[PDB]
Amino acid sequence: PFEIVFDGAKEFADLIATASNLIDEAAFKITEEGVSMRAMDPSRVVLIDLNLPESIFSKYEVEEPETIGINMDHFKKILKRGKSKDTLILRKGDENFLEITFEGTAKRTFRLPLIDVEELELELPELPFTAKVVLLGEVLKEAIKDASLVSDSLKFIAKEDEFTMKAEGETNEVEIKLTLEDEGLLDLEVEEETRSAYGISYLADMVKGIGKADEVTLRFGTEMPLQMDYFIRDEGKLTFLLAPRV
Amino acid sequence: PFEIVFDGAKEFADLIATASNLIDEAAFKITEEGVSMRAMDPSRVVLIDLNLPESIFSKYEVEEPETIGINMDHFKKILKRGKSKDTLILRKGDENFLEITFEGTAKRTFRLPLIDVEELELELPELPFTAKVVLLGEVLKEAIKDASLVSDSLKFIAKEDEFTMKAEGETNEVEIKLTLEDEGLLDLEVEEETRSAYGISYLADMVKGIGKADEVTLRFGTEMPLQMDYFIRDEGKLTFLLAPRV
Amino acid sequence: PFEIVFDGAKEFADLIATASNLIDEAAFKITEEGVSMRAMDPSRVVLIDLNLPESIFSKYEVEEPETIGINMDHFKKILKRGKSKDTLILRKGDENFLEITFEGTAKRTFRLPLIDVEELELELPELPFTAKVVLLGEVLKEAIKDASLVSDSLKFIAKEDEFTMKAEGETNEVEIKLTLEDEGLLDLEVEEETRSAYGISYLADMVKGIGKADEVTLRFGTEMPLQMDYFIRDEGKLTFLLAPRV
Repeated sequence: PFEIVFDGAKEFADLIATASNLIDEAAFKITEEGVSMRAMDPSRVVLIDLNLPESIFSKYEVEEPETIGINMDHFKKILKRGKSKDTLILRKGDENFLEITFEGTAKRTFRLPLIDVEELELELPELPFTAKVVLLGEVLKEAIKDASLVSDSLKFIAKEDEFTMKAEGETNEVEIKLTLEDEGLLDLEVEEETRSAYGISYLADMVKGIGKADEVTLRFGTEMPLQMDYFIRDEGKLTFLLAPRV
Repeated sequence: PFEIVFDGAKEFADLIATASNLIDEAAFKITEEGVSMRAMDPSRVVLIDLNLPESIFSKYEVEEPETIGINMDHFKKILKRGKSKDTLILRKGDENFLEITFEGTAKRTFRLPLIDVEELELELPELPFTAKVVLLGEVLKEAIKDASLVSDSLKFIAKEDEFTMKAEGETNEVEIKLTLEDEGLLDLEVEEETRSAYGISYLADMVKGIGKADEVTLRFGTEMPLQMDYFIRDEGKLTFLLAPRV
Repeated sequence: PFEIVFDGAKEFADLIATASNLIDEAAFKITEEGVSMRAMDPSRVVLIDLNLPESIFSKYEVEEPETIGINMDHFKKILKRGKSKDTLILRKGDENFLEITFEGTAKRTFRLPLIDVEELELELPELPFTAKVVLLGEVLKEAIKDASLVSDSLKFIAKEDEFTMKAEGETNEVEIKLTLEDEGLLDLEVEEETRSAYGISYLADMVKGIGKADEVTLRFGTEMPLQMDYFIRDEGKLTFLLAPRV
């Protein structure tokens, strides 16, 4: 048993909705320090790490650390019914379902049966990112979108004072450039000229759920994975780790 | 002949659009006291009563009480072309069509042939409602919508200080609760604990055309019909009478 | 080579998008006085004339007058990615593609291969328009739309103090009337009572890309073509010449 409460059900729906983009099924670790979740897409190309500490919850009462299995699509169809000014209550009895409550103009309660989830325990090799990039969400989603007009894959090129996302076609070619003079670029650190490429289908599902002025941080290296971070209520962290196109 | 005028064509389109949800064909009684319409859905599960008195019309000139037949879909495709600041003019000559005019930035006139409509004359048995409920439209449409995630039918349960719309599934279950402490509940009177169930497909079409902050009144009894009211310009009344699931 | 710049990429996308409605392929004449384009729909029923003078461009640098061929759909899929506050740069090297750049939160560059376009040189017979009409875009698009409920074709009837767009059916009939008392009518000059008819499918594609409060001027004559003008930044001119239904 636990009772966990989040003010603004529509925001929380958005996290879940984002993770649901690549995840079908996930195991949620619920501790007193917080809630965490680690899953992979079906193709095992994307890793997802979600970390929701106590501090972003209005009431966090975990008596008996616990892991629960959740079908991510049925969870997101339910959360999508919560409205922006609703209070969300995730609560668990001695049974095997998640109580999901929206409290706003009314008390609306759903019961979502908890499932049995394959808890693969695997993690990380070398993480020698030689590049760090912070940009506005709308650049990144624009970039994924423009490149999709042209190609399968998008190449990330980080140099000097330049970050470049480039895609090329059989006649067309697109290229998005960000220098520190640009409004869309919040930060750029480059230990070494770095080139790498990623599947646009994957990138696209990663950034669907990303907001207007959201700040996203990318870390990557030459022909190695792409790490994409963005923060939730300043203390939540959603991380994607994307395999490169080789 | 008659000339009837309504300021705000888009509002009137909305009534008609709502009634059109369950009605294909209808007969409109046009008198000097007002306009009224009584029809049933094809399955004869829902009764619709619409009452539009003189007082909600800017000009109401009925010389020769008259009943006219209208195809409800062709009427609603036409009314859907009227814009919010348009003045609506429903006018009839000695011919067999309805003149529908929108007057705004321009005079736009449609002619809708009047049809021959089966005027079944039937009405009401016992109406021993042991429960009355007034709630915000957005609760009701949220409620119909959440339950549709789970089930065929939605059970209405009115007790003490509680109103409850509940649906259950084969694994999932949803429940919407309203007490007078709640913002969404405007009024609750319960002569006796009352339980009854309704088809969600029917409920859904009943509340599609219902507005944000609209106030809806429900009256029902145990295993008997559901009456749903809401008002139009404070003096119009649209009523649904819904057969229970038995 | 040339460099041409337009502040507000989304506006320019809208011109192009409008012309693209009837045009698949077009040749763009680029001179020092401005940019112009003349094309016809596949059915050779509509003529399109587009004129974009230097004065509507923030930077206009044409060294070597030049004509370029453009696939209109690939150009409009690209321009549709420019956002409202973007600066648009159309630039050309000694190669055979158009550089399309959006400069805003970032530098986004597309390369659109220039094509080979059938440059038919044909133009105009008698232009004895006996009627001139200026109206709000929302009337015209409403009018095309209401008539589509009823018929293949829309008849334009200009008299005294009256302009009338009328369509009739096999039971239904629609009629839109504009007199100088009306808000939607900005101007009306009638040398002679004028009647003519046009295909609604064509009209509809002509006015899709037309704005809320846009002012459109129609000139036509009895059973002769319809000329439709509207202006861009007060000095751009997009013209349609539509064959009548005979």
